[PDB]
Amino acid sequence: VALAESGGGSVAAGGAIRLSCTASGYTYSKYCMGWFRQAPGAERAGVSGITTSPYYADSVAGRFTISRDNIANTLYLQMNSLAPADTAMYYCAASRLSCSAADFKDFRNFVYWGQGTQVTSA
Amino acid sequence: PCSCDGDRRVDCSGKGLTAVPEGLSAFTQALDISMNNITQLPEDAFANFPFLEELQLAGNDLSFIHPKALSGLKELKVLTLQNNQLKTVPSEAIRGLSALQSLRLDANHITSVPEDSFEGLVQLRHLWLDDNSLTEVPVHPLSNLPTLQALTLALNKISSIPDFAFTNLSSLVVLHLHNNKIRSLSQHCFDGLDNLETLDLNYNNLGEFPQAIKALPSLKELGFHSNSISVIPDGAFDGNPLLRTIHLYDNPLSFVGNSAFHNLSDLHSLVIRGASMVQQFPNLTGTVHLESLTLTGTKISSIPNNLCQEQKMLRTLDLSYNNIRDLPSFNGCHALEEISLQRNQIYQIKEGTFQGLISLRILDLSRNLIHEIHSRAFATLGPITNLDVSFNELTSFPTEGLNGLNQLKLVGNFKLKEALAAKDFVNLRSLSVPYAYQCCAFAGIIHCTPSTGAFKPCEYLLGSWMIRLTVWFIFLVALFFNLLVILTTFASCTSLPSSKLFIGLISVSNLFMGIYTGILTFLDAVSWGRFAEFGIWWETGSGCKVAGFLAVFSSESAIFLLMLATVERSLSAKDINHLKQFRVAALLAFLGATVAGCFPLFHRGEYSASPLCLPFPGGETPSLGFTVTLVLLNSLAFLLMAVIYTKLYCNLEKEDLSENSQSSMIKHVAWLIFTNCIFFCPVAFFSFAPLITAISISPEIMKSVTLIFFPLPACLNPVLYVFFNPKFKEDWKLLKRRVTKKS
Amino acid sequence: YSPYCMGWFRQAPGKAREGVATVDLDGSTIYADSVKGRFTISQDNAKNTLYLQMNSLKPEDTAMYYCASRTRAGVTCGLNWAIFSYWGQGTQVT
Repeated sequence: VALAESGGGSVAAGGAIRLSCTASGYTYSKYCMGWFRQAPGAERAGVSGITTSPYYADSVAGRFTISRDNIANTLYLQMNSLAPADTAMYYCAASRLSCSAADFKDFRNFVYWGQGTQVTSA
Repeated sequence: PCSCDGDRRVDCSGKGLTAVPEGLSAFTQALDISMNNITQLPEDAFANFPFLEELQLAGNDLSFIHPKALSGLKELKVLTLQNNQLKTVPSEAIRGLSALQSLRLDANHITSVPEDSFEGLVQLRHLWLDDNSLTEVPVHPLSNLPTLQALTLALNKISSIPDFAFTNLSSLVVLHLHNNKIRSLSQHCFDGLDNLETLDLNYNNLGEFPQAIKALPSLKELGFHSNSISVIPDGAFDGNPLLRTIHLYDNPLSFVGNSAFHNLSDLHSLVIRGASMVQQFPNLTGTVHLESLTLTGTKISSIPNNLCQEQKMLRTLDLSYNNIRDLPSFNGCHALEEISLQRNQIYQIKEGTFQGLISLRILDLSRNLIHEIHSRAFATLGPITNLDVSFNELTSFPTEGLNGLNQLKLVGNFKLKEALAAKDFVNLRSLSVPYAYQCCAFAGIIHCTPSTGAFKPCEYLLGSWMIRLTVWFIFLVALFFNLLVILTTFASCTSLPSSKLFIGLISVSNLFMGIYTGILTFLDAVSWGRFAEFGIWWETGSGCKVAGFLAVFSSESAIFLLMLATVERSLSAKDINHLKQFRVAALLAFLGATVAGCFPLFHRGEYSASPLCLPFPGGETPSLGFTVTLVLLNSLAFLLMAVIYTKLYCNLEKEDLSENSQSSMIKHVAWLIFTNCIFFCPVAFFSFAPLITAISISPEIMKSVTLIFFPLPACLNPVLYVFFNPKFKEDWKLLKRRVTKKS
Repeated sequence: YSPYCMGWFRQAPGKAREGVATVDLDGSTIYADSVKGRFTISQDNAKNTLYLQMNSLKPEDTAMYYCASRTRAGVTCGLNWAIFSYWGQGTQVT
């Protein structure tokens, strides 16, 4: 039902940042979550996701960690050693059906969307 | 110890509590306990607080609960107990709470559900039971609950669903059962779920398509994949009209009904992969909301022409690995963006096929039999960015309205030899063209895959003016002095000794090598500044084959005739009757040179590696088909006569060598063989260069010395002979006498 | 008062509570894996007293014990907790 995000901001290149999202409700499936990147003038892309072997994008491989804590129902995404090309708006997406890795490069499948945050890297 | 929110809310996190906290306000509304070490709940633990609304017990290891401990909490709404250590559903201490709303039991190893469980809860709406070790659905406790909305039983060990499992659940909305081991479904298993909207059955072991789904009248989203379903019978989706999403992939589907997908008024996307035997297009009447359509691996041969007259909102289209032969017009479409048609039997393109598609961006037609493309094909097609067409027999490629292109690939079209106009493709970023010389027109930031390096130049064949004049010089004198020496040795009307006829054949072979060099110089002179235009035709034509054959033939005859010359000299000294014997040996060696030269011709692509038509430089990969063999033959022969002449040195003394005219002949032969050795070392070294990974030289350099160090013998052998054998002077006087007698 | 699903339970410090052989109303006691040849259970309904006996006990598995009772009906016997309404205070045996 309701999704909220926290984190973001302005960081010099090579820093470390943690983004935390919380969810409330029961219709969503806790085995399909994702983080989505949007740069102005382009459609949304899927950076990382949890499926049931986490799915990681080509570019962010080796620098991005995604975790879920069902004790308090929270999703964590931690980034380190950022490049300026990472400056964009970030969204948290949750589906209603279980999903595999192949579902993550097409955003239209996901339904529950958050308000989003903004992160810039210099 | 635990902070007070001020709004009747109490929070406890990791403060190491082994018992229920006490002393707090009796008016508190919500209580959270997480990450502590409580293992057992004593009797009447929560009798202190009578106004508790929400209850969290997360992560600690609770194992025993007294039945009377939970009594008195008549207004509790939310109860969460996950990742703890309970082994069975607590049928006791739960019947008291009449007004409970949500119950979460996750990650707890549960195997048995008591019969009287879940009794007395009249308004429970959410119940979560996953990641446990359940083995059979609790039919009676489930029937006890009449007002349940959402049900999740995932990662359990259920094997089969008995009939009439969910009769009494009238207001159930979503059902999750994935990663279980279900293999059989009764025809009346799903009866009564009239208000079910979402159904998830993933990673199960279903072996046949279920039928009970036809009882569901309002099923919105349906998902099954990674199952073992292989056949889709027709009329399957008849019962449920409204279906937004159908999930199916990784199934080994074989046959799909003609009319299976008919009359779905709200389906968004359709994907079918691996369905091999389906050979006729599905009937899509009534489906007018299809954004994406994908059919792969089938045997479809034709496409209906009303397709996107019906599909008014189609966005992408992919059809590959089929037997499509003809393309109907796509004029009606407006929202079509990406088109993929690969591994099909298309052989012609007409103007009208691609007319009217305003917003087409990506077009792919690869690995087909297309040989005719109309000029006006692509003329009024809108802004197109990426176009791929390759591995097809294509003769001429038109260019009309392609100025906006960015990615263009054409590789494998060997029949295409026409140059590409640079002015038309204004914004081209990446090229792929079958021959490297075509990219010389762009002279590139344009990226052309073919290397188009030094070995395949653009403007000058020979490069440096000094190299040009040097080859012109040895060409000429090789020709002139070879003609002079052959005239001296043969025109004389005297008995011909073996050595004299041998050096005559040496002259003939060197003359052949010289006019090979001359033909190369003529080509370079003719094609000054514009070698790119002539390169393709020259390499594809028979001239390159002729030149390469000539060069190879000239180079083997010289080597073999020299070896035969020095054994002729050796045994001539030794007998000091083999003249006719060696004459036919010379003939047999000439024949061997002929066949060695012509052997590569029957192979494919061996003589087209370089514009010089000489395979010994090779290239990126000559992969030593016969280059290693040839250099092996050359080296073994040279070491053989090296051994022969060392034996001659041992046998005959230096004073006799100085005082013997036959030994003067021997000295001349020694000079010849020594020169041949040192002048052939470099080409063998170059051929050995690619074998060693450490050594690398720039194509600039290997081309120059391959050009320079190849034909030198054809030049200095006659010069050496006339400069250092008075035998020539004697024959010159003889021919002068003959000329004076004739005149 | 109402004899139904008498049971006995053993609890070691720091772990869960498991059951030992229990007898129902009609006899036919369900018997745990470690009790055959070790313990004997009897029950008289004249006074509603149940007796247990120890034979050749080993030094380990000596912990607190409990007896459990139930007055309701409608659930099969399974020698499992969370089904008995009434619990005893228990006793330590070692």
